Amino acid sequence: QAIKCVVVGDGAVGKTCLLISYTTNAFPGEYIPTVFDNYSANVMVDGKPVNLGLWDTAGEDYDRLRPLSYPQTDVFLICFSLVSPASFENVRAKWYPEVRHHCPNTPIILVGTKLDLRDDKDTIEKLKEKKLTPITYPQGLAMAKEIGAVKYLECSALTQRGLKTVFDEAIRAV
Amino acid sequence: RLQLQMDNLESRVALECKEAFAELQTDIHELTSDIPFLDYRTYAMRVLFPGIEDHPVLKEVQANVEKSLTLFGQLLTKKHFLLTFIRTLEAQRSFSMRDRGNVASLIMTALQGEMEYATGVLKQLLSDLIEKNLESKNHPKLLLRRTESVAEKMLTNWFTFLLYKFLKECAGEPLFMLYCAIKQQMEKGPIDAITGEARYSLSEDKLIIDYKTLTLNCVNPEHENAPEVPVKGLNCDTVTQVKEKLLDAVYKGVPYSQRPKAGDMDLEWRQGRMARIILQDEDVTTKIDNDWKRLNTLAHYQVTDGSSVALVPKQLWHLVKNIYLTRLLATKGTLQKFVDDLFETIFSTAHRGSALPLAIKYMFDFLDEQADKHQIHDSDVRHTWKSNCLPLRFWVNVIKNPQFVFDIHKNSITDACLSVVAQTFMDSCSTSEHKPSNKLLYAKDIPNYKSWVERYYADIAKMPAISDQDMSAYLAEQSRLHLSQFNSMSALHEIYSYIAKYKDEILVALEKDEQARRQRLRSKLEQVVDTM
Ligand SMILES: Nc1nc2c(ncn2[C@@H]2O[C@H](COP(=O)(O)OP(=O)(O)NP(=O)(O)O)[C@@H](O)[C@H]2O)c(=O)[nH]1
Ligand SMILES: [Mg+2]
Repeated sequence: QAIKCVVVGDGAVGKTCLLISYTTNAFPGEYIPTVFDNYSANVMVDGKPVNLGLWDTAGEDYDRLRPLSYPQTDVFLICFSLVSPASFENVRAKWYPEVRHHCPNTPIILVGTKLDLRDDKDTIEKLKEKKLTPITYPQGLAMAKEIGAVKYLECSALTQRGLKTVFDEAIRAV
Repeated sequence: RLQLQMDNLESRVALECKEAFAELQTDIHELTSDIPFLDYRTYAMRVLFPGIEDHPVLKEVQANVEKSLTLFGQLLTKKHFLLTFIRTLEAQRSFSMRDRGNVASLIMTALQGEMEYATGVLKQLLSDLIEKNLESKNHPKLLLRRTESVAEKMLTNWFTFLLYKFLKECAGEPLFMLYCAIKQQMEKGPIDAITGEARYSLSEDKLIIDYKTLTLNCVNPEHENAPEVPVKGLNCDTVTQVKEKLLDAVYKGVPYSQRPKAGDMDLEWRQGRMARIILQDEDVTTKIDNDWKRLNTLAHYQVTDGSSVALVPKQLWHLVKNIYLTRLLATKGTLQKFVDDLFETIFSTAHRGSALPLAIKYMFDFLDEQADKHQIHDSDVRHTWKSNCLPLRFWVNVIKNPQFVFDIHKNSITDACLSVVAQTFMDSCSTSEHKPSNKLLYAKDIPNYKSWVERYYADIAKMPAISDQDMSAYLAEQSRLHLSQFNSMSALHEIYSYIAKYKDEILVALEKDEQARRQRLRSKLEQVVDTM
């Protein structure tokens, strides 16, 4: 069975590298803002073939065009950088409102990207000084139950640490 | 004062024209060098019956009718029958020009297998029509413009049947070239999909800033897995406008009465790999603040240059919102060439190997006869009889309506430009002088277009006549080639429907004239009616 899914989230949070480091099991390199794309991957979950079709969307110049990806969606994957508290806040204000607007009553699987930036020391250099700290599991898990997200899942598009865990639940929630 | 105020605007836009016209000829040439003429069947129908996409002409089988069908046929061929039949009806105050216009078309749709004959009747109907009007002391110049009687409506048809060949071996080109000069110059800029107004509008009425030029790479629908087809466009065109652009560029060869209509097709922005969305001209994602609908455009959907696109089976205000003459001269100058070409090959006796159609010469010989028959030495008079016959009746008709000749689709703005040319075309035929927007643009061109229409008439007069023998040969040729091109049964049965209405007056006259009585024609008439 086919399961349509959309990946909405702020710019440069790792939505493309998330959908690439999975469909091709390889992580690219340089960043090129996405306008809108579509991937495919057929895997078996708990013994049941699925036609997962990931819908990479943009992230504010493409807001007047983005909504053309929501039609007939069975699951959404709001995204925010684990090292970008700025994006973490836009989860409740920017994305959750918009998502539940066009396709309400559809599951939502919040996701924290760049897990590899958590256990890092170099990133902390540019964080501690900026008086801001990375997003902790609690701060996020609460944000999940708040927005009515079926599950909170954090991974790293680069290291593939629990990356397969995410998409496994997005299908289990449908 | 006004004449010295325009030649200054023409000089500034002069150089712009040379680079504007050039970019069109190179584009239009290749867009047709490496013609969708409506076949005689289609062409002739759209001319004898305005806006009649319906039958019965090309089509029924009736038993007790066919036996009486031959009666009305051989009886209508009788010179006198067809004359008294018309003279009696026209004499009645029952039917208006509207009916006098169909009857003239039905008969031509019946005698097409004997054009050598119907030409004899037409001359006889045009004779009396001239006599009656000069026996009543009507002003000569004001004769064929306009009473639009029965004869005149047959004459309008006479030229339609015969000048087809000429719209092929000659005239066909500069016209389609003129049409494709407009269609391609209006799209050079923005075209309000709601108002019809355009950026480079030729008419100072449908005349509409900042806009960019993008270039997409459509995927030819008719094929697959082969080179793409780029299409130059704007970032302001409606999704519906663009679907027209692509359909014109993708189906360059294929005519229009075959292309998949723009409505039955949906535009899909092809991006990434297998990712494509269906951009509708008006869907859920639409801009607007107050109670009003905003047509979806390119910038609204944010379209990128070089974007890939494909046409797939489908399944308010636009732009403007209410010395501005300098732009008008830009268009008047750019197309200045395309027109002179047509007006030249219209008023041309010998053009590209092809000589003057016999139809014209033979008919212009005729008017000179009737003119010399009444000692009408005034050249102005017979100059205006000719104009009101060919140019201002058959020509002006297909200049304003080029879809009668071609298999094309005249849009909104294009029609507002052919009118301005069609207007100038008339004025150039008129012998009378003149002293707003239209008359001002071509104020310094009307004098010249006139000299052409004079020389054109003079040349036909100098030429050697056509023997009544050669004409009956040429007419018989054009009568056999398109003999059974149309279901004559439908046209002949239609005429019979009228002879029933005023059967009274018809029989009284068919018994009054010693002619129709001597050859006991009234009897053959009574047999035709009862039987049917
Ligand atoms: N180390 C590391 N870098 C990551 C990870 N995810 C994303 N990035 C980095 O984030 C940058 C932007 O990635 P991208 O997926 O394109 O972000 P995006 O969400 O697609 N941006 P947009 O929506 O604007 O296209 C890349 O340069 C990439 O190296 C991750 O898990 N680990
Ligand atoms: Mg992206």
